[PDB]
Amino acid sequence: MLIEIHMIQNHSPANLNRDDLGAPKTCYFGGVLRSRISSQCIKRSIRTSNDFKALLGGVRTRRLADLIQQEAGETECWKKAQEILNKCGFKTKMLVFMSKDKIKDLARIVLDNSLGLTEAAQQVANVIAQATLAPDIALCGRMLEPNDKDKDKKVKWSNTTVEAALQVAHAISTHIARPEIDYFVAADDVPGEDAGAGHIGESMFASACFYKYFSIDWEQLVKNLKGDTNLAAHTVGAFLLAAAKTNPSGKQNSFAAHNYPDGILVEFKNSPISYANAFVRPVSVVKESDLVEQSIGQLSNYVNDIRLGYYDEQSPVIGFWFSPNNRYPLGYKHSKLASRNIGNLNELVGAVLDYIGGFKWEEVQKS
Amino acid sequence: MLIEIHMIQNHSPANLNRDDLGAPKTCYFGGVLRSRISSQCIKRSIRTSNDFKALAPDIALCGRMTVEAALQVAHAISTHIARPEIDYFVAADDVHIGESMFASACFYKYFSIDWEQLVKNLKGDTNLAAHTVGAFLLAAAKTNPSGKQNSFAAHNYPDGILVEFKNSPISYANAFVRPVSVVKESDLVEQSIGQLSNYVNDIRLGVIGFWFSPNNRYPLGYKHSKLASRNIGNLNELVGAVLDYIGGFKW
Amino acid sequence: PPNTLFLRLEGALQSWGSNEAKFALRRTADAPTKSGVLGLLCAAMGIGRAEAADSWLPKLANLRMGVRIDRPGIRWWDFHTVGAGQRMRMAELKAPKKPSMVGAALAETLTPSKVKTRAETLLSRREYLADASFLVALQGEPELVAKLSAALAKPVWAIYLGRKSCPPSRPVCEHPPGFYNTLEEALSAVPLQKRWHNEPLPQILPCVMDWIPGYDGEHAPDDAEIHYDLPVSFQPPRHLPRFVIRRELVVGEDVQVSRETGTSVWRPKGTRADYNNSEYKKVRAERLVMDHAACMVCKAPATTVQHVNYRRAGGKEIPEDLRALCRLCHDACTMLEYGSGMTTNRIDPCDPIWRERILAKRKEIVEFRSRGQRFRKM
Amino acid sequence: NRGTVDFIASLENLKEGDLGILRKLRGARLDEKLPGFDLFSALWWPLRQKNQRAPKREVAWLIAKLFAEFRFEQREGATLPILMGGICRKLEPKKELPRVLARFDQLASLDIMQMEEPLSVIMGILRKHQQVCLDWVGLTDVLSFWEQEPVKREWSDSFIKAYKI
RNA sequence: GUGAACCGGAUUGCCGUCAGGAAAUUAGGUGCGCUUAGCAGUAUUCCCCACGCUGUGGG
Ligand SMILES: [Mg+2]
Repeated sequence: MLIEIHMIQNHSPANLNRDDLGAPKTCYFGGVLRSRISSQCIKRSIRTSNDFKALLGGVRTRRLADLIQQEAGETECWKKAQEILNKCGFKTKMLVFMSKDKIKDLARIVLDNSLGLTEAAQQVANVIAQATLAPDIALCGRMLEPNDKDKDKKVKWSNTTVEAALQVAHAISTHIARPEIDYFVAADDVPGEDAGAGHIGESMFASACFYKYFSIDWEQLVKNLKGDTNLAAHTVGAFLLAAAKTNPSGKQNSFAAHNYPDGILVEFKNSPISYANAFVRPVSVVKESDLVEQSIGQLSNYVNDIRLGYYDEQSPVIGFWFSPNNRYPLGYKHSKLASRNIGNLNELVGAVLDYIGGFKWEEVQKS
Repeated sequence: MLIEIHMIQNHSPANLNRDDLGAPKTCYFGGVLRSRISSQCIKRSIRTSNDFKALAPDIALCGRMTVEAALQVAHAISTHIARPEIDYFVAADDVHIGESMFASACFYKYFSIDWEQLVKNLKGDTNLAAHTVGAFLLAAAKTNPSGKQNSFAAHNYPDGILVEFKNSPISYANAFVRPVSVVKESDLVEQSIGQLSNYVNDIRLGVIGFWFSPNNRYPLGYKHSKLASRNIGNLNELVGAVLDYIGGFKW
Repeated sequence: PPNTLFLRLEGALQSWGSNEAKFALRRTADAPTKSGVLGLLCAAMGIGRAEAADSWLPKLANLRMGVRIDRPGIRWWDFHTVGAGQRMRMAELKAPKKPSMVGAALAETLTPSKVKTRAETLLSRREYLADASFLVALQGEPELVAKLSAALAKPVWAIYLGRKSCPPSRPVCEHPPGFYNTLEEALSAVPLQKRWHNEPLPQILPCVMDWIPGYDGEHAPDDAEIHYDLPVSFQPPRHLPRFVIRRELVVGEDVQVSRETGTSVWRPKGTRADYNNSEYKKVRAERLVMDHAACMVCKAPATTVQHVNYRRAGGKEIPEDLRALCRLCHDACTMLEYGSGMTTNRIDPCDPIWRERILAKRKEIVEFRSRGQRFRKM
Repeated sequence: NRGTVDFIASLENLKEGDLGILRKLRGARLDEKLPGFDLFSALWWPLRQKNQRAPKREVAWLIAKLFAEFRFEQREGATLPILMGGICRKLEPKKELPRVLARFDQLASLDIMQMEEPLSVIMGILRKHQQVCLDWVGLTDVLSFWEQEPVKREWSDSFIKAYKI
């Protein structure tokens, strides 16, 4: 089975993702240009959030020898750590994505042994490949490739590939993109000779309402975390809580984009169905409504049409809907698209966890 | 008798099929460049998937090593000018700038099924041939390539199917010689389906066809023309209509 | 009776392989070869692959081949992968010691487990031609052409364009056969068709023709070429060289240009019904008769008419989209629609949900309007 | 096209008070204020009765606002992407040219309801650079079909060709 | 049933930290909307039915 989240959020003028030149990221959907926030930015912000802080047991880095030397008080294990890294096949050094404690303890106890370089390199490769008990590894996956150009021909590598269990698409505006440019000049505190004109810089920004899309596979999440079951549900609840309550950390010091969404639809499938095509037609603001209500109304229309379209009785689907204080109804006219209108995030987490299985949020806060 | 399936679908920003340099696959049509998804992608996309596995089936339909497979899949083609873009991504160290690229387009597809070869490969079985045809219909209506889907979660669902029982195989790709320009009073999908309408309204002036649209969203033809025989509101109902036109057949 | 038939080939992509592909690099030719059309016609009639070599291939190989180039293609390449995630079949078998038992005697002892599998990835790049048009005109016996045309009217098997993924987008059976003495006059007889009104047209249209042997003798000309596309067997393939010449035909003197004969762009319907047409005034008068000249909201006499929806404009006007209201109600519902963007369905004075808004707007109009500005039109 | 020409002529037939009343209604719709609605109706609705291809209510209202604000003289051959392009040469290629170019190319992302302030500042830089002539009819005819690619395709093309001279 | 038939280029990635467009400007100088008009002391009041050679009843 699958767990699916739909999400409608409106943002203040900001720059939550920029390219090399210094402008907001943009896309072309349905023949017109729209603002964009990259998916990987969202996964990074969720991974480094404060509602996910219990759940980082791993590292994605190339400074493994800093971590090995940090697993020491006084013993000089810097040159030998880098050395065994270079005979390992990580030669710029390759980015390695594995758990913290496993590499820390095992590199501390293996690098400090007086054994051969080949055997200790084989053991380091084995413990790097075997340290696949980490939550970000299960959510986001892992691929590592030993560079055979400079690799010793004695030892052999093992299976290391990790299949991920989270699929998030890029954040796409519900309407046309309207880019803007801001001109700044710096000043001098003390008067003096001063400039001729004053070199004008340029800061690009825009504002938009975003439709975000989330998908969670429970079976692969269970299979990646071995025989554990409670950790899967706790990860699902923690990810929902974080993604509901985390923003990208862009230029937030001068563009405070701390808004929170006005509508969350949650769903359960066996097959992934994305509802991004509700906004192929651009949304034109009319005098009556606002951008948010028309966006969720068009989303409701597409949801209603798909629910009355591709629909099999042998596998029926259900879902709950959430809004703050229940101000924005999905079924604006007559349809009851969701059965369990919920006015709070905590009760939504409890309902999702109960639908997964016999789990309570206070129960699984121990793994 | 040949059963021909006409297929219009929109797709979110992603990259399902790429070449050796990584670029989104692209053909040339109508004086400009067209976004392209390979037919040998839809094969091994629908094929060996879990939803489709529902005399031996999946051998008479699609072959393997004089099998004479009775299903033919064509190259999907966009209905507008290809508009590729390149994304800039950086890597962290949590204690250099690359480039990835993507494309977004609405594709027209085309499916053809030989009934006589399917019956001949079934050793005289007929309910199994129609069963495999229905199975391929439900597979093809709900299958995407497994490309860069973890990062670009492209899981869109179709917006119109027209099925034909014509005497000889003929596609409607020549309806998209002129690239589709988006006007304010419409969108991409509506104008694409209208361009499909003003090519089936012709030919007969210058056969039958069953049509389906989900909850009748974008009705075929912008008048009360009988360009399609029947307009239906379910995928199962359209499949049952196809089986019914083949003969007395229950789903 | 007609002596030569006509076939039309067109698709989004096509490929016709040459002799220069004995490995994973498949290159294509500029024109559809003889072997391709022979194979398609064998498919259309429904002859077996083992039967084509027995009194069926040379019978049609005696015909004369003629191709005309309406518009040539752009050379395109597609990257192909074979066997991703699977194990392929390899050709080696163990040495069976004595060389006396080989071939079919050895194949009787073959088992499915005797074969061995290798997991790898076979990469290939295949060339396709984009946006190309061709006409195939084959000159043969009138009975044979009649049989060929009847066969291609309804093909037994499905047909493709060189490779199984290249679909037909124009009918192959579009052109009826005719009687002509030479292949040149036959290729010049079938006209040239345009798709839309403004596009480049080739002033020269190349043609490919078989080299006539003439009288007894008559060695081949210096400008003729060789082509290895005369099929003798198809399983396993056997191919035979042939002589090919090239001729050209200038447009505008022996091939005409046909009109567009259709519409390319789709476009939405006509809004903006005309208010000076006679049908509009007749329908407006009849609707003013029906309502007994009373407003629909406030019941004062009726002077104007509002349009409930704009499904039909100008030519057709059923008097169910029109309601009779007076001046204040017309102006109120007009100002209710300045920035609504509802296009088709407009405001219904019968529906009670608009009444409280409309009356407040009318109160505003009575409160604010200056009559003397409406008169003395500046 | 006929009907436009009489609309621009009736716009030029206006007097001080009418230009001021359309000036005070800048940045607003029409349905809020009743004298503006009545003046626009008396100036526009007979043309829509007689001619079918008379300008839409929104585009006519917007063009009336811009004419009341700027009051340019009507003359054929003084269209906007020519004067833009004849003006752009007199600026520094390093700094001011991208600044003017960005404000000019921002129009391809805005709607007719949202195209009052960029047009206001563009005619502002005209009035700053001492121009008195402008083709209003061409601007109305391109705004009425502003949502088509060839119209803005010939927009900046007239620009490029005037700028390259 | 065609140099054809069988045929996924696939797995990995935060653009994140730095900035006052600022100093100064009267839109002032002149103009009559002016000469005209009973809702009543009449001589046919647009249509229909009924009764006599004007009186009831309905639009
Ligand atoms: Mg009224």
